[PDB]
Amino acid sequence: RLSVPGNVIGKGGNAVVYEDAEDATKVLKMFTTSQSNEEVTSEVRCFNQYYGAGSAEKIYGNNGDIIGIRMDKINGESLLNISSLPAQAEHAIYDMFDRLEQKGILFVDTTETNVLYDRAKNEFNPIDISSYNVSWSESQIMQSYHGGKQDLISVVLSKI
Ligand SMILES: Nc1ncnc2c1ncn2[C@@H]1O[C@H](COP(=O)(O)OP(=O)(O)NP(=O)(O)O)[C@@H](O)[C@H]1O
Ligand SMILES: [Mg+2]
Ligand SMILES: [Mg+2]
Ligand SMILES: [Mg+2]
Repeated sequence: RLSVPGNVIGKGGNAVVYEDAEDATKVLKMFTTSQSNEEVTSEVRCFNQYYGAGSAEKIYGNNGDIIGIRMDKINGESLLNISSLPAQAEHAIYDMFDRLEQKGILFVDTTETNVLYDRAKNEFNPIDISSYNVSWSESQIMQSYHGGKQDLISVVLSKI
């Protein structure tokens, strides 16, 4: 088939992520479990909203089914593996939420495996981005968003 995999970077319960062997700035997130079209579309849309146009695009099979996402390789080390951070990292995690929120994103999955720390730049970058939205009452979303944001901040601050 068309997309060419490099090394496996990692995986989760939804996908295996390969380097794109044809573009060193990209990764191929290939779904191992069924995703709804809306799920994938929002994931891609959010990644582009935060990282800019052309940051993410869907990968299709020859039958027109969504089978994955080709997206920017995000720089940095997983917070899951970090056991020490500089005092400046506190300002870095704050800045990340500020940036998301300024793009209209209320980051849902605020787990330590979903952000990377770029130590040279002192930047945290989110990997998989989805947003709370009204379709969840407003008051419930705010509580749930608050909880996640403060949890992730706690993870960071405790390494300082
Ligand atoms: N755009 C990216 N750039 C660099 N690494 C990535 C990128 N996307 C995913 N990864 C890596 O691939 C691993 C797995 O990604 P992913 O499929 O999103 O599973 P997960 O979110 O960590 N676990 P799960 O909650 O079960 O889906 C991550 O831990 C990252 O290391
Ligand atoms: Mg078809
Ligand atoms: Mg740990
Ligand atoms: Mg993920």
